[PDB]
Amino acid sequence: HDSSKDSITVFVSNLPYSMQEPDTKLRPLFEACGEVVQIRPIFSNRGDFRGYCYVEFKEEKSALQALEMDRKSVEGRPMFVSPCVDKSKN
Repeated sequence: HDSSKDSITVFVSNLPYSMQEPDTKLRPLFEACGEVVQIRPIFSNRGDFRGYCYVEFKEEKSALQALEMDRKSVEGRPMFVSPCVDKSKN
């Protein structure tokens, strides 16, 4: 595992499939909170999309505000956002 990317990675789930390109649809949301280096959408699916994607930020600070985006209502459906690494001590 890459610890270097752990502090700048946030996996998202529970997203609608109606969106053709998750890389550009999420951009206005994630970019608006912090710069994104690149998005790696799931394309290995042999049938239907998995509805999940990963986003990497050039700075750790972006990850921090990204947490606040969790539970945000999008298209009438809440978006599940969770940090790569859990924080045992606050």
